Amino acid sequence: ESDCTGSEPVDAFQAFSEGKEAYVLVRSTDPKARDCLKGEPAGEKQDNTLPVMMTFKQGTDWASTDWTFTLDGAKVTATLGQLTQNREVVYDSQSHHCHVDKVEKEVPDYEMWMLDAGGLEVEVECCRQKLEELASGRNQMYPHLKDC
Amino acid sequence: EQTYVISAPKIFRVGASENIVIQVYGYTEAFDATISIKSYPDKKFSYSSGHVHLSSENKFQNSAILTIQPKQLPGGQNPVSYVYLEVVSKHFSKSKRMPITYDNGFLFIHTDKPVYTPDQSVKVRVYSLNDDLKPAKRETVLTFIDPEGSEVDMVEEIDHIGIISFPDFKIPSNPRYGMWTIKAKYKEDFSTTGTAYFEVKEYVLPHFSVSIEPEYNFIGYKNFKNFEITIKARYFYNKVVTEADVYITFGIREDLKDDQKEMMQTAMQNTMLINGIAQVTFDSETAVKELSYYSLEDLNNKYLYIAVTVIESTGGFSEEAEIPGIKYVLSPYKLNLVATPLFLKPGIPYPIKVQVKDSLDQLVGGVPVTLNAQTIDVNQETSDLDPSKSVTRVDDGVASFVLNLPSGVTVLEFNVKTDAPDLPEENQAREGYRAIAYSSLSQSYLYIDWTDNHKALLVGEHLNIIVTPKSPYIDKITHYNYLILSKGKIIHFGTREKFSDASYQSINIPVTQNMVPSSRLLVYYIVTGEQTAELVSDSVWLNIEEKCGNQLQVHLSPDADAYSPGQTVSLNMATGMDSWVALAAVDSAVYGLERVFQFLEKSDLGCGAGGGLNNANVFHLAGLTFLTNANADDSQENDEPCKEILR
Amino acid sequence: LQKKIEEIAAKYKHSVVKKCCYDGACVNNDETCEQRAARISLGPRCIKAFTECCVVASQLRANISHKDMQLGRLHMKTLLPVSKPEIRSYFPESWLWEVHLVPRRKQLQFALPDSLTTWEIQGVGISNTGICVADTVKAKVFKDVFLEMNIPYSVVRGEQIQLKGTVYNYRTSGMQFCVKMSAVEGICTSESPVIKSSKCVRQKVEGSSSHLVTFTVLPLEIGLHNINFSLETWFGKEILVKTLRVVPEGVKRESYSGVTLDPRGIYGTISRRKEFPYRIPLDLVPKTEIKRILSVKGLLVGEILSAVLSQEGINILTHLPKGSAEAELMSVVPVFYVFHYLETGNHWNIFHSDPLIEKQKLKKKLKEGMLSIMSYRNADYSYSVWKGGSASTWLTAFALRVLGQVNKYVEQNQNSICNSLLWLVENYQLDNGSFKENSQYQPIKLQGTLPVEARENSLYLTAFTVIGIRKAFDICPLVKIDTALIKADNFLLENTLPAQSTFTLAISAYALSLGDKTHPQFRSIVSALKREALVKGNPPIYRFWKDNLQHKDSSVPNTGTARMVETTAYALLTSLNLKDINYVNPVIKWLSEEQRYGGGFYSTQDTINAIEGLTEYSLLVKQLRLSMDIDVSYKHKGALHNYKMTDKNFLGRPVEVLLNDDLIVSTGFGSGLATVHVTTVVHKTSTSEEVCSFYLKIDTQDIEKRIVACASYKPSREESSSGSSHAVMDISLPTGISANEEDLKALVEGVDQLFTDYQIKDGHVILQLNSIPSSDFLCVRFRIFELFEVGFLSPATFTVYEYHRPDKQCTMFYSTSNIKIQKVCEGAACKCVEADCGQMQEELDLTISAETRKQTACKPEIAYAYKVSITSITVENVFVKYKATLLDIYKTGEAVAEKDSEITFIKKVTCTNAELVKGRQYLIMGKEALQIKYNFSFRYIYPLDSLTWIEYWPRDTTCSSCQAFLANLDEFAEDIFLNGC
Amino acid sequence: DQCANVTCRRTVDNRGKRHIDGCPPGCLCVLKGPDSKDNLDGTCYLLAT
Ligand SMILES: *[C@@H]1O[C@H](CO)[C@@H](O[C@@H]2O[C@H](CO)[C@@H](O)[C@H](O)[C@H]2NC(C)=O)[C@H](O)[C@H]1NC(C)=O
Repeated sequence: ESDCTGSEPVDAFQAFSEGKEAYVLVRSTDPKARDCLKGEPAGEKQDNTLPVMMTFKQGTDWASTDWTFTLDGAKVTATLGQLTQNREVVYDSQSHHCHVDKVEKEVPDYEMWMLDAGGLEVEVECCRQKLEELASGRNQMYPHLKDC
Repeated sequence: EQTYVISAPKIFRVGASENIVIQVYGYTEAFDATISIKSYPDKKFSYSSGHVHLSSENKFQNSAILTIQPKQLPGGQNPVSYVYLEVVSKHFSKSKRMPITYDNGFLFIHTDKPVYTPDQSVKVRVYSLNDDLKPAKRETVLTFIDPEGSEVDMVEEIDHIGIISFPDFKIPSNPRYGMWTIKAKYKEDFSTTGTAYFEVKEYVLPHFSVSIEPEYNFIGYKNFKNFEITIKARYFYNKVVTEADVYITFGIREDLKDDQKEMMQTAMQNTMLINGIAQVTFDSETAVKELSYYSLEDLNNKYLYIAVTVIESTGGFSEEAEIPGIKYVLSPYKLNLVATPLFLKPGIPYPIKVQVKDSLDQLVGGVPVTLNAQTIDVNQETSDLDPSKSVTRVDDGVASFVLNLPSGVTVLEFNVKTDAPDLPEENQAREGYRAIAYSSLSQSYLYIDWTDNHKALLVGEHLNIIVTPKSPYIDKITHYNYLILSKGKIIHFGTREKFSDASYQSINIPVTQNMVPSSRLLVYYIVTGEQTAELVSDSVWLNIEEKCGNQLQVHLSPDADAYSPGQTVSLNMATGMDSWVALAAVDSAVYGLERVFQFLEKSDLGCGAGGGLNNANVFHLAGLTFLTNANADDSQENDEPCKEILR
Repeated sequence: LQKKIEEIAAKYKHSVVKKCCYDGACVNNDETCEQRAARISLGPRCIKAFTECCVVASQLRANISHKDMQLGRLHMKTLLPVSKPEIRSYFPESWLWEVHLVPRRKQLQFALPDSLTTWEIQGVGISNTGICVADTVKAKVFKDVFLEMNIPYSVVRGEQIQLKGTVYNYRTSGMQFCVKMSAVEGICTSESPVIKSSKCVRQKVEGSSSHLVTFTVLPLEIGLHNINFSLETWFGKEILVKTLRVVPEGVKRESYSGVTLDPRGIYGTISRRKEFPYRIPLDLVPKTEIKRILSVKGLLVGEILSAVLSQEGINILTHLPKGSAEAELMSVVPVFYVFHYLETGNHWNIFHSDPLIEKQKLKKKLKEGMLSIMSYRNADYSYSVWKGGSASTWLTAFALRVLGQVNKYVEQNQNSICNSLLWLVENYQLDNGSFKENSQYQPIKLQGTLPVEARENSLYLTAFTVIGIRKAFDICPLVKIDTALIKADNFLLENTLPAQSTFTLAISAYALSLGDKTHPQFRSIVSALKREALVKGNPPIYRFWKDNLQHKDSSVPNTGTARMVETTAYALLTSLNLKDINYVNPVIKWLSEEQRYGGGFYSTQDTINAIEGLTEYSLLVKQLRLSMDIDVSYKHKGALHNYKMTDKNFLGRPVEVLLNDDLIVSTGFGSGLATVHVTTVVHKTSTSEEVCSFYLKIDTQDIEKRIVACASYKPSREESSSGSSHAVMDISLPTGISANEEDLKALVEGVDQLFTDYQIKDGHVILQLNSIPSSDFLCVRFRIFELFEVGFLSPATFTVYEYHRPDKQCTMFYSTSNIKIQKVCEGAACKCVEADCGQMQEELDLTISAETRKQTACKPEIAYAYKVSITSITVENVFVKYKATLLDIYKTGEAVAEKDSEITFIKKVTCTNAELVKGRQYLIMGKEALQIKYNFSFRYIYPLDSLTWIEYWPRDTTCSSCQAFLANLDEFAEDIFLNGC
Repeated sequence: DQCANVTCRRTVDNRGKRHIDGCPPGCLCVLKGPDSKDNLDGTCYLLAT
């Protein structure tokens, strides 16, 4: 119900709650999506870059890797050491409770992130509709349902 | 001339085994009689009945025990109030309307302590006896009423042995403070109630201890101008309070039950507590010139309330104390008659035994007593008797008098006073009394008395009673008849041969355990001839030692004036027969209580020391109704039991 | 002067309103008569009587004498008051209350209780021969010479306490004696053990008196420590066993973590493992252990089951004080819901013993709880929030709810319930169907302007009263109160939307859910409530509600509050009444994990409604078989333990987690649904990083010492200036400080009361209040006195908070002693203060032999050891923090710190010989450290205790002979890292 | 209408039982005052179905 049009134009920093909140991966078309993937700010906003700590679980072992995000409007160039990853937030809920990322590769994957603290259910459902539209029938992974 | 006398309790008690006596006279041939309790007024239903045989072997006297079963009575809207007592035989058939009560037995509520503080647990059990003083074994309902009149808990329990243990009542952490009431009742059949009280008070930590010690427990004429009061105070670490400020307010109080009091803002004297002790003197006369009163003739039996506030000087802390009331006493003595019915028998010396007690209701000895009397005969001619004087026997407290009055006297207005060598005339004890002559149309009177009553009758001894009748038709009386009652039941009855070679004759009565703690004796003879048979009767009240049927005794081994904490000790219980025993161990300081033998003889339907205005009144004041073909003229509306008169 | 008061008393001797004159004349040197009468509510006549007697009493008290004042207190204090039942002495519980079959003779032996009491033994025989009251026999248990000691409730570590006692001699003759103290390890005494318990110094007690006893001690270790006291006399020797409770410094703070175990994923996603990480909080008091308890219970209702069935206590809301009738009802809430579960689901076989006896016990405890509220009931069957206060519509409704639910298992007095319901509907229901409150009790603070706040509060009260009436209607089904229910239901239907808060929307939705569930407007309200739902996960693992509306506040809370749990509970119960089973599972999971060890939640209302939600859900769904192998183990440490949970036992006792490692609770393939709660208790030195919803200030003054504690409410966003709701002012008293209870009584007992209830519990003065103002400060003022002497007095805390919103709070430290300075401790009488803290080395001491500096460093006990330079000094509460720079690292046993990184040191402020100067270098070697996560990086803090070797280290070489000093210093510094001992 | 305004009453027969009357059928008696007094008076309330 309602209209799912929210946050126009899409700003990544706004979609990340200006680096004040942590977000969890709830849907992803990536078959290798890390279980219980959570991203939380690891530092202050210096220039266009921003430190982001990524926690996830392999088997029964919790792991954390440090990353740096380079934000340019809606685009995000994430990197750790030599590994680089290009993303673009293609949708952001009206209250910045959830957003839909598009990761670039030969077969571009689509992801849905939401506040670890929780989000307004109607907006969470709107992000879910956007992700189902972008995925267009592809198999979805649910990284948060992995006994986190 | 042939007569019959049926004796029953004044009132029938539902569920009680009521003993009905039948005594017939003039019959030489044996015959049977049916005594019956039936429904009123139709006699359609028979609550119970019994057959009694009357013969020479039987001396033509017999007894039958009837019982009104509770289940045989309807319930609720139109409950039974009356039943019919009926006697039927070959010779006669007579009935009478008898009232019934649904009060049967006794319910004693026993709580471990009388005062509780929050979070404490009240231990409570009920002792339940039936009308015959035996374990009732009836299921019992307890109700708890808080100081605001609310029924806040109810619990019922069945009774197996006569001792009913209830679960403990937990006092709430923040309860309604004040006077709580416990009400016991039976779940079925009966209207018996029991009642107990216990207070719930808020604990407040005291700073020090304050004690008030008056000069005496009573205020007489000697201390009406000065009454010494000593106020002490000490810290709870066993040291005397060095300096403090003492404020004392005085009031006049009507009775100790009512918390109302009239203060006296004139005697608010203030003093200093030094080294633990302070003292003041209260001028009663001067202070009671306020609030009217003025004289010592007033204030009598009223109380002096004392309030003291002590303010310790170092820490400024304050603690209060009070004496609830000191009774003002106008006379050191109180007078009361003992074993002297207020009824005259024309021709018989009339005895008066006065008794002197102090402010503690203790028999005072060596107290001279002066007796005055006015007499009124049938001609209304008043006569002032010559005063007599006795001295109180110090062995029994008794001061005895014997009075010889003219045969024509009808009313005796006698007054007794104390004659103490150190008391003013106001401070003497005085009591007035009126005695009316027994009325008989044949000038026929009976007077009984048993040697004498000191000491009290001990179970196992013997009661040597003297039976003196005064009448014409004397030497034609065949026999004497007697009924012995105790605790509202006719326990004995019979007949003794009259010796033609004396005026009086001793009837011997073995005093038994059935007669504890009190009994009543009714003796009567039948005047016969022409006109109509007449019953000439008299009765006496027998005070008997309070002796248990199954005596209980508890002892502590080892016996010592004081014990040490945690000491292992043995308690030895000994009873005459196999008996249940309910034990309790309470901190005596809670008492700063119950007596069963006195509350038990409320079932005695008799009143006074015996006697009566006529035969019917003699039977009535002894707690008896009777059925007779002889004259039965009684007073008006005489259906309820007598009420003990107060003065 | 006497006549000027005789007229007053005579004027109000028989006035109906007489006390208002009385407590008007009471002394109040802090407020004028008009300020005191401004709080009077009992009506207009009382204000004028109060004002008159207040003004006249104040005029007469000018230049009075103590005798005149006291005589005036005599005139007033007698004619106007009535009486109050109270007692100054305690009477111990009676004993031997038993019945025996006595076969003519029976002896029974026992032990007399430990008490000084004149006991009275009474026997009553019952037999077929009647009743026999035996002669009462006396038994006086008495001790003529005995010692007693007064040990305080708690003592803060480091405080020097004077323990006072008394020896009593009731003999008429004086005697010699000596008391000695038993030295325990943690308790530091100035003298030393001889052979090992103190010394016997012979004194004499005079006959029939007492003698004082004093022992000064200084606790160095936290916890309960046994101390014995021996009294010796020429006639014997007595030992008095005692216990001293030593408490840490700072504030206690308690956090909670919850996890639900669903191994087969019946109610949601599978949940077999969970890791509770060990994280050291920021301002943790040094050398204090982080305590944390682990509770694993069998069902969703398992925590409440364990709370009720285990009789070691227990209140599920111990952090909230007693006093209000609400507390007395909440005392019966858990027992009721346990009974409701056991009876409705027929689960009495859980008991291994006789279930009938257990049902008996719970029924009795339910009744016992039920009498507790009788005190708060008035003659007209209304209920008052505060004993003796005015009747409250709100509390009467709540009592009707709890009683109405309990009536199912313990039948209630129908006539009483009828009178209470009718008191509600006949007097305090308006024409529009709403209910109005009679008293000034404000249970909740709502947003909006004064008119909007009025609408909101009216809606809330109407829904609350409706819930109560519905819950108790079957006891007294009158047409009159059903009509009342219709009118109120209509008010709710027309006035709920548009909503002003998710809270009132939820409670209105639940109240209407108790009636006709087919009305269209009710369905609209339920839809609006669903629209506000928050979810964690997609598909959602959790579903909960925030009490603020989305269009007013879009931020999502990070931790739960009482309003959050209460809104979620109302919504859950509304959904259960609609049989909406697909929607509640994530809600049930959220409420279950928000629960707390003990069964309760944040405040009272959220607790009762959440317990009802969990219980009703547990009875509505199929009871699964319970069978798990639950293993709790540390990650990098040994396995703690494991237990097999079945329906036989699943309320197992908790277990304390001592080791400083991360915890792991795991289970294999199982059947059932268990709950795992962890309560972390820490002690913190500061409160600055906490949100304060009250301005606080507190001081001690000298009077012509008195505590003055003031608070003022900080309204939230869109909240009016009307002030807070039901509030609590909890003032911890310092060790050995005692409060004047008369001053507190005088502040609540009168018609001009400033506070509505007071109590003194465990060293705390707890006052309660209808409302704390926003416009101005409100101050409690009460005198204090020193009970026993205390040195190095640790500060105490002053906390005020909303009773129904404990999250709206403010905690502040204060001390009753001004005492500074702390320059030095002078020689001996000193080893106890300087016992457990570091001693600085002698400055430029050349006798330290370089090998003793290395052997001390290479000690396996010494964890870290390196050379630093101090940058800043700071004094925080009871401790001193030194900011230093890490120069050269010489040893690292445990975690590592970076070179030239910032390192913090901490020493107890009460330590002088470790005085460090800013800017100077020092060699510091010691044990242990604290690893904190500040901002986004690590930080290490090192305590300065005993066996911490510190030495001043100049950088240059112009220290005359200390040139050689630095030579050997640099000798050790060179040898340590080239060897690796 | 019926039990609109008729007083009701609670009383004690000679057996100790409590009985209520004054109340027409299909209604309930509501009694004011301390529940421990045997003699109480109140009014009738119409009761429902
Ligand atoms: C304090 O007194 C208690 C009681 O005497 C002591 O406890 C006893 O200690 C002895 C050994 O010293 C044990 O054999 C007993 O079993 C203990 N009894 C109990 C009930 O625990 C205690 O040791 C004393 N404490 C000190 C510090 O002296």
